[PDB]
Amino acid sequence: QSRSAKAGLTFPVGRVHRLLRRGNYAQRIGSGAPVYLTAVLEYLAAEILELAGNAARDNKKTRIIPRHLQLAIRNDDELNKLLGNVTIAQGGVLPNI
Amino acid sequence: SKARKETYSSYIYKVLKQTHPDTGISQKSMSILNSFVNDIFERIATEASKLAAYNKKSTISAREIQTAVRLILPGELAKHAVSEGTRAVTKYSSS
DNA sequence: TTTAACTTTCGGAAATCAAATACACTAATATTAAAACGCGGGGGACAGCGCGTACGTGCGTTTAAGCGGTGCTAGAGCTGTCTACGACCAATTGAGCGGCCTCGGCACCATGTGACTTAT
DNA sequence: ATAAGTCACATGGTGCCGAGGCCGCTCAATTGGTCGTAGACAGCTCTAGCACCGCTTAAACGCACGTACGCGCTGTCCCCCGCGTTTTAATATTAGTGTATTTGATTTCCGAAAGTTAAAA
Repeated sequence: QSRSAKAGLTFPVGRVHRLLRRGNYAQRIGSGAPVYLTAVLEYLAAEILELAGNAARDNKKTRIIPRHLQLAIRNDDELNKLLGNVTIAQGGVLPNI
Repeated sequence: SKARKETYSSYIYKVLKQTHPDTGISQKSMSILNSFVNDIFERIATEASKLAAYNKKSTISAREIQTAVRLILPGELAKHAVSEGTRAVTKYSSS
């Protein structure tokens, strides 16, 4: 059984583990840290892609595009603080009214 | 030659299947969301281990990651993030 | 008395050497989407102004801010001591896709005995 | 009549052709197990906090009020552009060469590790 399955997560906890090892942040790593980080990343990804899917519903098409993503990220006022520095590829810019 | 490139695209698509089963993803959008998780991973891990160095403690651990996420995320998202991290690690430790 | 630099080594790193792609650019080409010349225009942004206004400008009596004693205790920082917990090794798996096989089924030649027959 | 013999019959079996049925080798990362050490801890003492009074008079707030100041005002200057027009240069096509990268085999490189000791308030 996989670590992601035992956690109930979809994301690769083992990959996050090995990447923490690659990123040389600290020599000793708690075993709970990679799973916690993977859960956080999965939550953030799920939230942003759900917002993008609802934006696609607003645009009346069944495939996510960078415009949907940019609109969602700019409109959500908390994720706009989280990614205030980011500008999206083929994402555009939001209207004045 | 070309080495195999790391990606989370399969997991992103699977969680989109869970959310909206009828919806697909464009290639540019998929690259965008693949970059999302790596960017977040870095800006969490660097801050967390810097905080560990401030503690002058050897181990980066769950408390360090929890503090790092709640530091850097905006608060409204931070509450959800810490709750989900805590419940996920609890579910794991219950194995 | 505690923070270093000698050292004494060594086994992964960071050079080298090489050929395998492969990609950039330096470049012809007719088209052709946008540039940029060219005159009014609205429209607006600034000149000039009255008088209302609003934040300073100016006095009286307050208020807090600042000391200045009077504790006293809550943490600072430090635990001296017991693990746990995770970093390593490896085994302890496994699954997926090639490999042998080996099933049974065909086409083909061998072998014995029942007719019968004949010259025994 | 019958031992020899020919003969056809009947069954034997040997050979080759798929083929569906097990099997063999490898690498993922799990988890099993095990050393050794961060971690929380064990008596602890004293720090700078933070009250807890107990003054003083320096700020400060309101009391008055005053030029300064604002804010639309208002002739009018001006300039931006909405087009209309010629240009005009932006397409976006092929291209091979000319390194650009590049990925093998080392092959030295060098600093983390292990002593040994210099130095150090």
